[PDB]
Amino acid sequence: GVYFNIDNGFIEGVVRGYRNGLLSNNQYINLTQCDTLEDLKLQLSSTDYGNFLSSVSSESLTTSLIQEYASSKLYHEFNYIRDQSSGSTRKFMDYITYGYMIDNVALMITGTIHDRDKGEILQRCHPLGWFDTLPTLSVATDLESLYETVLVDTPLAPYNIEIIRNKLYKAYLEDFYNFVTEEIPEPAKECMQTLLGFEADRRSINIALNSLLKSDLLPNIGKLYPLATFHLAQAQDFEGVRAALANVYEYRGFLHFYQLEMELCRDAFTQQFAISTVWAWMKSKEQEVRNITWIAECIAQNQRERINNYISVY
Amino acid sequence: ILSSIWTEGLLMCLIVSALLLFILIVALSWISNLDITY
Amino acid sequence: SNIYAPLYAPFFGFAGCAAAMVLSCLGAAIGTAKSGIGIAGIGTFKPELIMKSLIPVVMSGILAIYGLVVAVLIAGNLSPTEDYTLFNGFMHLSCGLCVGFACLSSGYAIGMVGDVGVRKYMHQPRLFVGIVLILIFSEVLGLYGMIVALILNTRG
Amino acid sequence: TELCPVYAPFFGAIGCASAIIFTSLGAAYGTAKSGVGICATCVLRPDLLFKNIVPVIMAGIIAIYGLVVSVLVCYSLGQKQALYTGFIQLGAGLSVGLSGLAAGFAIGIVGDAGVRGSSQQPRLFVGMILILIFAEVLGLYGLIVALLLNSRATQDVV
Amino acid sequence: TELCPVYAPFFGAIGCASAIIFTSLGAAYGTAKSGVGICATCVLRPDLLFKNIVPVIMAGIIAIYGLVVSVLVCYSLGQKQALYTGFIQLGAGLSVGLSGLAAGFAIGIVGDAGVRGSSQQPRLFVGMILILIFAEVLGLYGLIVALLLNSRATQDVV
Amino acid sequence: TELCPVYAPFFGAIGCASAIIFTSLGAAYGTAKSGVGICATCVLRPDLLFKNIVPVIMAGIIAIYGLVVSVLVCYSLGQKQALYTGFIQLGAGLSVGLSGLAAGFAIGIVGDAGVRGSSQQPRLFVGMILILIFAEVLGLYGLIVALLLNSRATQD
Amino acid sequence: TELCPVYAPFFGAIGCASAIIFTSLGAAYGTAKSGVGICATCVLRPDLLFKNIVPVIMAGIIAIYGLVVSVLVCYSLGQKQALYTGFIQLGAGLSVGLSGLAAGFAIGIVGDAGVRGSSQQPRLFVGMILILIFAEVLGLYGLIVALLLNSRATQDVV
Amino acid sequence: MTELCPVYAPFFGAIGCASAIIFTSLGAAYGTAKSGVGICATCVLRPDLLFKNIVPVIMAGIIAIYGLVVSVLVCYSLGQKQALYTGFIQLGAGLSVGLSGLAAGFAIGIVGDAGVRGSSQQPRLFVGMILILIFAEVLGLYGLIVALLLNSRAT
Amino acid sequence: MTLAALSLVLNEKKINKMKRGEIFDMAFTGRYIILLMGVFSMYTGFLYNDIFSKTMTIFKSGWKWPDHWKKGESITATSVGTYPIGLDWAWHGTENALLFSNSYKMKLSILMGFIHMTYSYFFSLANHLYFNSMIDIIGNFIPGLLFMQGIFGYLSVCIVYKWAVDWVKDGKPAPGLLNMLINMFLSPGTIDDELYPHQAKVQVFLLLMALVCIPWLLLVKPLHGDIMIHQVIHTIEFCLNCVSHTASYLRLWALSLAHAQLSSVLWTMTIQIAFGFRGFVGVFMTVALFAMWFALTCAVLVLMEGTSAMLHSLRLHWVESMSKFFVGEGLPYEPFAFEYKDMEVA
Amino acid sequence: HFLYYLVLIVVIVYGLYKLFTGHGSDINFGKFLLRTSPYMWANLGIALCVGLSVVGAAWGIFITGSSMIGAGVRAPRITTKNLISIIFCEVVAIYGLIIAIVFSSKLTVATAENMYSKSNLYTGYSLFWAGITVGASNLICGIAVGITGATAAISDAADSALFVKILVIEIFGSILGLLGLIVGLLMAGKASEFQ
Amino acid sequence: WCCTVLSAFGVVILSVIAHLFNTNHESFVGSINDPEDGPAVAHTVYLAALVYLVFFVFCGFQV
Repeated sequence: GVYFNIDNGFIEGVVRGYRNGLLSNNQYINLTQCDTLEDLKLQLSSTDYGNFLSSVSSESLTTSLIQEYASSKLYHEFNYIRDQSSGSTRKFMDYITYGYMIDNVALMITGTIHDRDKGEILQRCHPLGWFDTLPTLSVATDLESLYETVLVDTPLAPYNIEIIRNKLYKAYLEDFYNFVTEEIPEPAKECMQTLLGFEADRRSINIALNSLLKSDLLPNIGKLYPLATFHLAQAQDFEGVRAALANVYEYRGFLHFYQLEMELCRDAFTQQFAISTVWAWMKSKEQEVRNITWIAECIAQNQRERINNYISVY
Repeated sequence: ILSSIWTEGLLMCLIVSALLLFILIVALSWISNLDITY
Repeated sequence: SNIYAPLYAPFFGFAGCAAAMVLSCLGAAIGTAKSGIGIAGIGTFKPELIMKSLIPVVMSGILAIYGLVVAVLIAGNLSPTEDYTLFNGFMHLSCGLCVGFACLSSGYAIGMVGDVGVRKYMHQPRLFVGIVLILIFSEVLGLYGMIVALILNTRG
Repeated sequence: TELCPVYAPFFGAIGCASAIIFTSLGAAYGTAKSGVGICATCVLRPDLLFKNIVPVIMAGIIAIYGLVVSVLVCYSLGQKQALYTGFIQLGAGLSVGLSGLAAGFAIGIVGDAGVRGSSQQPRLFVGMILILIFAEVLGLYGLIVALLLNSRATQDVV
Repeated sequence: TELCPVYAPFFGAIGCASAIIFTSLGAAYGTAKSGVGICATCVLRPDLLFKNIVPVIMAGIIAIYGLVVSVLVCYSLGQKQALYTGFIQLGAGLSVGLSGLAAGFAIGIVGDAGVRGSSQQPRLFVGMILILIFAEVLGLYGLIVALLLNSRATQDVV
Repeated sequence: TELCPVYAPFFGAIGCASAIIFTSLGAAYGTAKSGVGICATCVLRPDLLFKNIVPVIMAGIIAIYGLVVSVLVCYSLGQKQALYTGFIQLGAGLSVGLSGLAAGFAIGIVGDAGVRGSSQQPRLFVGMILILIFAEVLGLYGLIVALLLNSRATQD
Repeated sequence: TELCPVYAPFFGAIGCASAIIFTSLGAAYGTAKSGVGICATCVLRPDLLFKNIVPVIMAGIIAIYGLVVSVLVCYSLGQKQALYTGFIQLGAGLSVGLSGLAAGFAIGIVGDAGVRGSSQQPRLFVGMILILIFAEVLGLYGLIVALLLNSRATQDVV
Repeated sequence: MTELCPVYAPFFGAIGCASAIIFTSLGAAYGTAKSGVGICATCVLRPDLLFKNIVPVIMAGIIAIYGLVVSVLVCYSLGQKQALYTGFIQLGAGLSVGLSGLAAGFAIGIVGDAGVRGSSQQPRLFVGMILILIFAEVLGLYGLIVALLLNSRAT
Repeated sequence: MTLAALSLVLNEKKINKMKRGEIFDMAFTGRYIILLMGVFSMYTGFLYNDIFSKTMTIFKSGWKWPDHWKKGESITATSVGTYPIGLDWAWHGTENALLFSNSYKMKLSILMGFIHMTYSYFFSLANHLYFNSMIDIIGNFIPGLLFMQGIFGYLSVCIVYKWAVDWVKDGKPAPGLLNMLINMFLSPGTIDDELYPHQAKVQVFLLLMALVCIPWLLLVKPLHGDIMIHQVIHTIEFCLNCVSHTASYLRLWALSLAHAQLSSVLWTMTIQIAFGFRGFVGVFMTVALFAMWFALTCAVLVLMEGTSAMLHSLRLHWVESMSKFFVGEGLPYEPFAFEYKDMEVA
Repeated sequence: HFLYYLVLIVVIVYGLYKLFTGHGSDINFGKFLLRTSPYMWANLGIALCVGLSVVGAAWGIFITGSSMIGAGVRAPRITTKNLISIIFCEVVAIYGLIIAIVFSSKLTVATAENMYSKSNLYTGYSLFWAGITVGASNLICGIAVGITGATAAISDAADSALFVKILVIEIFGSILGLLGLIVGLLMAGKASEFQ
Repeated sequence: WCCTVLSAFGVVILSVIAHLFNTNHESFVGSINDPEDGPAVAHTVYLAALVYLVFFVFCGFQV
């Protein structure tokens, strides 16, 4: 790891400085005792968020507003790191956003197939995956038409609505699996094969869990590709997938997906000359912008029973 | 006499011009990295 | 004078204490730096375990002292004013290759053990005697190269 | 002379150095791969003090195959020796080092990938060490040749 | 002399060493490659042991193919040997070496794949061993030309 | 002498060894890439295993293409051979080896596709086998210029 | 003499060997690449089984382009060659080989794409082989200069 | 000519003069190119820091000036009939400011690119930037000191 | 640099309110740290015998060149005296002008760095005696004072002793300090050639005292838990940094050589080309290559070269002086006050 | 990558060409080491002493400097507290500078006779390999202190839990550099000047 | 302003150079690479001194 700090030294030093802004398990105990959104704003400014709500009023402080200012503060940091990267890392951070724009073309089709507005639907769309053709999504509702018309110029071009979603997403995750084993060096090889495999795991389990052929729409890059793909392909009931998921020692008893993700993410920061840190920060800060939102929904309406479901390993 | 074509002066001029070509080619590789990755 | 002691013979003796020092401190650096990568992902904040988590770096500094003793012991046989044969120039070159690549092997092996192993006998203090016994076999590759060096020093 | 030149201990010194460099590159490859593999998923069930050290102590048997031949070709070295002595202890250094390089190459790959599956069932210990001594006899085959070449570096050498 | 020079045992020593070095590197790619596959299987391995060790025991034979010729070349290795002898016993060691290396490349990549289907279907063993015999007679074709080069290495030398 | 130097059996020795080694490097890659596709497909059709050794058999017969010339160049090596008959003996060995090695690669790459495809149509077996024969007569093209070249060797 | 030395056959031997080796390598790439796409072609339409045989046999004439040259170079080899007929012997066959290597690269890389889309159009019986007849005469251009060199090889040597 | 002064003896001197300026200018180029891409990405939105953040390319240019001095100093000691003693001290001064000024110009490039992207998100890093930057600069000056000291032994 | 800071000091009242730019508040809040630089560097450039690239010929030289010589012969001057204030101007243009200046500057770097290391180090005794901590004096100061004074003080008093012994009328060989240092620790006896009588029986005594101190430094503080570790990482930090700091005062020599010598080439490539007996071409040449000299000189030497020198005089204070006496950190004063805060911060 | 296996065929062919034709004693590295000028080796050991020392010193500086500038974007106090990690990267270049000053003093002009004698070849080889020993040991210690001082920068983001242990392995890399210094001072300890 | 201060330095620096050539000073015309005939190279920078005095008094009217 003597060549990493050439192009990725300032990059990793600032990403490792962003994971100290991940507010810890003591930083939620004092943050779950507010009962008003103003008070939460008052003591969220002491963190490394650092008074990001200094421009909004206090009378009109919506629950969503905190969800989108904290995510805008996430996403400006992401494309702050992204436009400072070399050709082995600018691609890797683009391949992070390629799985986001699949969830954006999956939502633009299922929003434009029904009677809905472009502007209102566009607001919900995730802004890291955003190509210039994505605001259209209205030339045709046919799946075949979209590829030639609108997806031909995208970087989704080498890759019914959920059927073409998993058809894009499996070929994406296969192409993202054999990229991180080709051009990314040794301390992030074992990371971007295991962490990525986990993402293939909890998507392939959600295939059979949402289906209750299926062998072509399931990604095969993880630990369930050789053995559990055939057992999970012919599972028609919940007990068939419950018996098929017992073969893996790391997934037995789970059928708890994000808790296993965050525990697999806290070991990703244990390496310190790897580029798996920026994925661990992205999924950790995207975790703690839905932890803050889960707390602020229990504060906006008084739901004091189910607050302690936030999950922080860092 | 070492030899008549590969004399010791040609060799010591060709080693200090192969070492300087080695630390030229690796330095051009480093500069080339900017072009390849930006 | 001697056919057996030509004037280029200290080139292979200084190439010996060069290869005995640069290679040994290369392996020492790999072991210390690579296990210090594994130390830098831990939190103890207590006494008597700081002095326990520093085993791979005080075991890697012995690899540089293994190279130190050999390089200072075959540069004490080198002087411009006495008989220095080609034979012990070849033996001192082989002493430098033996210690240099054995301490390079020990440093690579204790760096690849000590980067994950320090994260195993910390916050799980029940397999400490297995990880250290791995590091003893992982160190003594260089002590093997030092023993065959010290035979070749007193043999030539 | 012609049979015993001045540069004749170059091949002997190279052979002696060669056994340690190659043998210890392979013993470090065996030790480095086995240790990481043994401790990747076995953080649970803390009753595994002496669970899998048998690839590590057998790459140390590899490295003492290099040390035995290295001391024994260091005894045959001398200022006035033949090219034949230097040649066949270069071959007796190359065979041990290269063969035990391959031996520790085999030990490393087997150990690193075969210790992950053990964590679920401790019945792998019967068949692991059976296929893990076939890799070690590759080094003992290297030492047999070296120790038998070394038995001819004095028989009628002039 | 001119038929038996002083560098004549250099080819023989490298040749004798090469058989052990090259054959072991094949037997180590046969052992390490096949070995990971056997270790990975655990639910049927203790039920169906002594039928997944046939790649690593066939690969091991390649090593003793190089040992039985490297001992056989080391008997004819001498100080005043002819250069023809050193030439065709470097040719013996290179033939048995790089063909045992080819036969270890075959058994290593053939054998690991076979275990994978052996865990899914027990009627793959007869289709695996038949391929893994053609991958081992390939090493024996190098042996029955190395021992034939060695049968005339001291026939009518001067 | 001049026409028959002492270093002339190096060429013949290299040729005898190269022919066996190069050809069985190609027969290794032929049984490698085919047999890795054979045992991965017989779990669905265990009755059609005996019609999937035909990529392996062809590779095993180019390995005796390499042996039947390497046993026949060994028959005329000699202490004192001419330099012409050392030159063509590597000529013959290289011709059967590097051509045979290519033949092996062709059988292996073509064979792997055929065995995997064979699970869908039993009529494909006659088409795939025919292409392989063409890619194995390349090995016999190397054997014709191995045997014919070898035959002249000892005319002067 | 200096015009007809003792190392003159080696260039000629390389020429004879090169024609067989380089052309076969080109042909093997022209056969393996062209027929690697059979599984896709016959899993949908098995009627196009008799179209993949054309780029295979067009490389088969590429292989006997080098087999004719190497058996005509072999008839002009001799112990007491001139040095001049060694260089033409090397040139004849160096060219047939490395140009049949380019013609086998071209045939095996356009017969792949010509059969990967042939299932969607039955009217490509001429347009594929019209590209093939230009890519296959790239080796015939090597042959008709390997036979003009071989006509000049032993014409006026002394 | 004679044994002390052969004809290939000013090859070392000529190569040394060339080496002193080509290797420092390659390192000063890499320093300028990575700092200039850090500046011309930094001051797109923060244009009032345009004179503080330019000190990596000034400091990388000082490596070029150091290289230039060695080339001029040893070209003053070149000559047709020069001894081979002074040939290798001109080649030692050549590649001792050479391969040290390229590594020092590289390290000004990486530290200066990290600094001018870092001293704009927080301006308190500007004092920490240059003190690291000076260290990566005087390594080229340490190369220059050896060259001056070694050129002081010509004739 | 005096005229660059003097202008600011002269009318500081009317710069006290101005636009206050980014590199103009930094150049104004240190207007006295720039004035006192250019006055100390005017005294130093008078001791270096240094106007812009040349020498001041204002005292009688102590080097007298001989009577008669031929045009183009090497000439060796004879010392007839010592120059009163500074370097002789007889060292200007000579072929070995670097073999004297480098040795003098490099020993000046050692002497002026050791004195700054011990004046700074004495502050530690100045505040282990104020805080009433007699344990830290006998446990840290005196074991570190004996070791520092012996290892490097012994070096520092031998520059001055070799400078105070005439090694050419005594008939004795002039020693080598660098050689003497490396055989105090490696084969402690066996002097190549001695420096003062009864040397080895004290040159190994210094080593014995330093070696006794290394156990003392570490053992005394815990024995009078956590302070055993805190002391054992303080002794090995103290021992291998005194051998690092004394070698890191050579930057003063390196940056002074890389300023004097570099300027001496910047004179030659612009001004000294433009001299010649030419009427119409020259009076344009030595004006254009003067504005190519003064602009370049201010740009390179006063700004870039000068900033480089002020960041090592900032580095000598941050790590070679404040290591020894500047223990710990404290919370700053920062009282609750009223400031006329800007509206621009929004 | 192909040119490595093309200049290895040439070395095999030219070796067996000299060896088979009885002239294998023409490729003699001894007469090469004995007809070659000692000022080559001595000043390609001085210039490659300070050369590879600076190359490792700068290699350490841009590793831990570009780490703690990135780590100082949020915690700016690290760059004036973890500047001890860039001291020992730069004392590497000081250790290659001291060797240069000491080595230079052994670099004097030799006479026409007494030029290729025993002591001149000795001190040529001695300053060559000692300048490589202290140049490449300082190259490795500069890389090592850089990659372990860069883990001191992203661990001083955490307050005080690890820096007291990290420093110990920071100065363990300094000790290796010093031990490399005192080997090159003993390799050329008995080497004399050119006489 | 830039040419005023540049000519104010110019007049002072150039004239004292003309006086250190007109008096045949040892640090300027004492080498073998010297500008020979010091009182002839002196008038080049007497005229160069007063042409900066022209730029000084010409640019001193716009102040």
